[PDB]
Amino acid sequence: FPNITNLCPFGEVFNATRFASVYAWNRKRISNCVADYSVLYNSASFSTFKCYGVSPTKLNDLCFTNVYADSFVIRGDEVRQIAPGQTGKIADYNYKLPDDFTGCVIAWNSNNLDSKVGGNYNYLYRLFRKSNLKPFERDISTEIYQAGSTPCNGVEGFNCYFPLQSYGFQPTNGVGYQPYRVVVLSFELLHAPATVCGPK
Amino acid sequence: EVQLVESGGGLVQPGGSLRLSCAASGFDLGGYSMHWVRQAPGKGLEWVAGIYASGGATAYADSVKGRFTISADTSKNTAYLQMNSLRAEDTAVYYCARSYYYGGFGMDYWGQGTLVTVSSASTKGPSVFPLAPSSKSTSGGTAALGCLVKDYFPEPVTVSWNSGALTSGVHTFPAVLQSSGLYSLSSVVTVPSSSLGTQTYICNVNHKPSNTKVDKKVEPKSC
Amino acid sequence: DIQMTQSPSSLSASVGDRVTITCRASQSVSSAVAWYQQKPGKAPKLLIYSASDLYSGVPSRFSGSRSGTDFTLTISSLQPEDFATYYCQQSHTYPITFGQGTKVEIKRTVAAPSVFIFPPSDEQLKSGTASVVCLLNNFYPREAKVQWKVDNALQSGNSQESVTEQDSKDSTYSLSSTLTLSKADYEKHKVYACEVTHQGLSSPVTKSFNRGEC
Ligand SMILES: *[C@@H]1O[C@H](CO)[C@@H](O)[C@H](O)[C@H]1NC(C)=O
Repeated sequence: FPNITNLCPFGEVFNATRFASVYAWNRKRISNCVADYSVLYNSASFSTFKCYGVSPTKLNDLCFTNVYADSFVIRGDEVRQIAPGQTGKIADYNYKLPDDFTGCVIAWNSNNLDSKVGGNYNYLYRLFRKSNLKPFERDISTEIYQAGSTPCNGVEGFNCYFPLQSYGFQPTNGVGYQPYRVVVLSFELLHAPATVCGPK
Repeated sequence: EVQLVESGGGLVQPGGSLRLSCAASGFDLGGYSMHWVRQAPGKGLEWVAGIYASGGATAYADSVKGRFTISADTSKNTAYLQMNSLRAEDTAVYYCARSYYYGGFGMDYWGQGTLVTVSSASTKGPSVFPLAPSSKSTSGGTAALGCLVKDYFPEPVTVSWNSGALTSGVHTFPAVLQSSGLYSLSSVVTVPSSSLGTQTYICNVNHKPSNTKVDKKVEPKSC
Repeated sequence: DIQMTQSPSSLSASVGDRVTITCRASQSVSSAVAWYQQKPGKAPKLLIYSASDLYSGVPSRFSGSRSGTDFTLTISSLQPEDFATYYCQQSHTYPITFGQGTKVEIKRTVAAPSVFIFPPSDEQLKSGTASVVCLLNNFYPREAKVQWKVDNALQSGNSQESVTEQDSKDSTYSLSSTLTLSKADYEKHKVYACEVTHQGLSSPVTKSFNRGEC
């Protein structure tokens, strides 16, 4: 047990002003604190709240070595890819979850927060990559992607693409293409002191 | 409402030149790449050329490299394909489309397309010949009759039955390119044998390229 | 310079079926594959892009998948409007290359062809050329054979045939074979016959006519 009563900084993550781009997803470590998970589910202001490896229904009785809160922005259609054993541009080239994933995945629409008249081009995603991503791996490289046989020498053109491309977060867009904020809670359980716990 | 409209198609002799235009509306060419995709009659789709409007960089297919040239204009917001040293192999329906970035994305919007025909043959009017229903046709069965269009080179042709009155049981086959270099197709209709003597059947043929419109009536031989 | 091999070349399935189409690339293309649909006399309509991304205004039944360098397009349930041709296209390495194509046809019970023979018009004989037409309409499957026999002697090199698309309501094919020859050569023989061999036929049909008779 922790032996100290300090609420965990979940507000910092869910209510953060600006979210990171999925290619450079943000990760916050959580330790030496206590927090009520069931408050989140009870709020019921989220559109997707799926947990793998643990019941969501008021499961605060459990204590974990560490917790990880990963946040980013994607499209609605792409939310289905933020789960174990899924394929797609996001799952392959941006954010991968392991098949033995024990955690929770939370997602909610943010059209009012992350749209701007004429488009918001601040949120990018990786479009070209030579190989798939390993689980919980992050790639921020901006090197020109050489598709042809000829070298690119760091110049944009045909067969020489910049790897990252921008989301067309238009305000008049359909739900499938509207921005969605995602937070992935991972529960690192190990043979180490339990620094995170439930209430009481 | 994004829209892409083709223009400049027509008929050209082998070795000639033709400039196709693709006017865009509802979006700016900037940040986009305009492509030209051609489709030969009854065959697959073949990419020809592409251009990044902003930078001006171009890319061509090996089959038409050197002969064709692709261009764009940002103020006019249109894209052009100049085609020189044309060959019979180039005859096809040419479409213009757009994609985001130099690559990686699909073609969102296509124009309706324009037909380009490359042949030494000259534009000729169609000859219409009747296909009368056989005299020995079963009464219970339904006798068949039709119209035959022969020797018209410009491919576009339209056919109608009784000024659009007969829209059922009608079959208009696609044209075929003859050894002479002129097209020839036929249209047919199945009607009840009893109404052969009572009703009057007319095939209306329109050839817009040569501006030739004609109508012909079908009747039994009797002899 | 990548080559996209598409299968199947042709496919026949019933309404409400689940359909799958595959495209394998010669080299790795990351996820730069797209899927288009084309109906007769219409421009291609974009269905999927970047492998597995739906396009706005497109039924949710269409889905796209990528396994390594193999790409798949799936239809959960077929609807009468989904009967058309489908292409895959890659935009990874220029020149961009499309697939060979996959035609999807509505399945139907075997039907025999209604065959008719039309002799040359006299107006045409005035010009000096005679065209004999043979029509076989409202039959399925598309496969069919037409043989021209003049006095029981096969004629080759002067026959041309065309086939219609599936009827909107009948869902059946029709074929027209025209045999053209000079008036002099037409007058040399007396019997003109159009033998027809079809899957849905016990024996070959042979509609014929004799010159100088009605
Ligand atoms: C986000 O903000 C609202 C209002 O401040 C609050 O009720 C909600 O619980 C916050 N989220 C978290 C995880 O605390």
